Amino acid sequence: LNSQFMQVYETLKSELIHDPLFEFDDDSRQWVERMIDYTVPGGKMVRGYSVVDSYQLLKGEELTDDEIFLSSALGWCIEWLQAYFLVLDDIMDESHTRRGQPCWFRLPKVGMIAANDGILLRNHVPRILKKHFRGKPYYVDLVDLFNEVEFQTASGQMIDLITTLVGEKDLSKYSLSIHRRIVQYKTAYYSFYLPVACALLMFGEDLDKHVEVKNVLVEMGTYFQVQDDYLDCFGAPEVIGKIGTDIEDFKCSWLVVKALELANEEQKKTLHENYGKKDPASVAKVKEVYHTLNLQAVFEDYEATSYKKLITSIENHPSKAVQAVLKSFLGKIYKRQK
Amino acid sequence: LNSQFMQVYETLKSELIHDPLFEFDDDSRQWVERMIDYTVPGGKMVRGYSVVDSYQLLKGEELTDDEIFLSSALGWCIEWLQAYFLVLDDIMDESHTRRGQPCWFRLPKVGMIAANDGILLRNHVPRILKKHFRGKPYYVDLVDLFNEVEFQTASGQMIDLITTLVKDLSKYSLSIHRRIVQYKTAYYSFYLPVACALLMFGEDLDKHVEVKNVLVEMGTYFQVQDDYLDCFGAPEVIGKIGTDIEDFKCSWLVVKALELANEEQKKTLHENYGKKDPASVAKVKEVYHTLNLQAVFEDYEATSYKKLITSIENHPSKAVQAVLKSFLGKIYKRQK
Repeated sequence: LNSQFMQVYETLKSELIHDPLFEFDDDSRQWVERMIDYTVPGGKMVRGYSVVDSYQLLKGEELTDDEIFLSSALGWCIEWLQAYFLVLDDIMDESHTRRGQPCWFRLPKVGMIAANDGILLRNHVPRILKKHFRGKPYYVDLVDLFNEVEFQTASGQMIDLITTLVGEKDLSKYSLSIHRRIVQYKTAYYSFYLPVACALLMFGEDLDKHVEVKNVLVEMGTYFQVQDDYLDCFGAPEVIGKIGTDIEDFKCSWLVVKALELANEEQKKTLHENYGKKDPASVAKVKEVYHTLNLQAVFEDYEATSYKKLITSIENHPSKAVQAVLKSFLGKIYKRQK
Repeated sequence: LNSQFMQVYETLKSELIHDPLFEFDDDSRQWVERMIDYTVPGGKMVRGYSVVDSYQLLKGEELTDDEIFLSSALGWCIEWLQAYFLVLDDIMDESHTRRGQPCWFRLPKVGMIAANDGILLRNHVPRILKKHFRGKPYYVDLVDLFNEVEFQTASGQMIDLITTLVKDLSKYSLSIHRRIVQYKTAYYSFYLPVACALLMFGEDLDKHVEVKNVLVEMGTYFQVQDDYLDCFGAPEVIGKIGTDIEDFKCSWLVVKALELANEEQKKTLHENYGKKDPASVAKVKEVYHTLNLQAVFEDYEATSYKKLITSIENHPSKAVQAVLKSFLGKIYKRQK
């Protein structure tokens, strides 16, 4: 159902740039169409896809043309929402590239106009919801759902920024609790809960009755980001497709907060003196501390322990349909190498 | 009701920093509370308060404490929404001060974090709506209303940005100016507050396209007045020195000048519009004076007022006429 998913993108984009709520001309229609094409469909679309996959698993049989369109539409709302956050994040972080191209705000003719473009993208989400879902009994739930997850994501970004940018760098500002809070609100609600929540609402379910599903997905999304933190330092560049810079970038990574928790006082001193320095020798001393502390084994331990909990929680769920949704998510990330 | 209005702000801000949807701690609660106080309540609050006034005028009687709270809360949603756009506008335009203080993004401990704070402010609007209106039969209409007007406003800002920033004056035109002021300002400044009051009053907005058209027209007129005052208004009254000519703004003045200018006049405008040089700024104003744009604005004002007064007095509802006449009287022949 890939070609169709992409076809749904083309239809939604075409609808957006002929939106009756706004008086377009040639230049403004061109501006938005190009902005959408640049910022929205350039990724792997895993979150988007997941709506269609999860919905298929809920039904148990093949989808109608309408179910494929509707599930893909919600998938795209998620991708639109992510694109908006990423456009702004690139601005705040002074990034240079994303998805193999200059960041939107880096183009000569875009500049800080990118900030309002990101805002436009966010507003595209209710336009899509209104066009195709306004007659559904669960319309209000979808609208509330997207606002709430957007709120949680913004709040997660907020604590990430103030933890890692406000004031002096001070590695003691970092901790496991803060790391969890950041990862949970910033990524886990929109990446893992949102897709399944979309599928559930479309299936006719009541989210008030699926808190269990939400809690598992949040846990899973937390595990997912720990894996990412780990891979940034220990994954092979030939496999993960980048050279990690979390150490240089003074990131609140699971690795540094774990190391801080395990270190003695010379190691803690080494960390404080070398973490966040763009220097290859300082980076090496950090990685050396991680090796000495055996962080690989600690992570393998965490991963083994997290997997069993998730599996246990999933199997304990009364719905077999839900289990198949959850196990599919757990399966796409467990022991991944990128 | 002014004192109750500010009390509502305190209640709303308190709810927002104890929101069970987010896991606040002391640091993040202090961050958000300070950010709200800095960015939201520092203005004149005309738009926010106009929801309370409008609802009052619809009712034709004293308000209950609940009506005072609900209409203020909607008023504050509008001020929160505006505050979010202004935080972002300051960043994009690289401004230095606003409301008598450095722009939020200019503070050394804030910087570009201001961008995500603006986003947080936007997300506070549905938090407020849901907390206080979830059980109202017009809840979905409120949420849709705010989403729609946010969309229009961001689209208006979009054409404002691309018209001015991406260079010749020939691209400027009367219809582009209309589109900019309509979408960027008129819907959130004039329609939105009345739409809020109407929904609270039990009305169906599908039945009020006429109210919408009038308010959008009134908002367009408001912006033209604003463009006029930027160049011809008294700084001693306006409280600033206009720089629209320097800023290369698609002002109503410049597009009217272009509509009327000869080849000599047009070449001068093309030569000097958008120059910081006070010599070039004064060259533009002289053209404006030669074409008698004062009398042209005077004619547009008198014509606009008569049309608006006419549409208002045709309205089937005398309570709605009171709402509309109050907005008109708030802006007619204003000097700032």
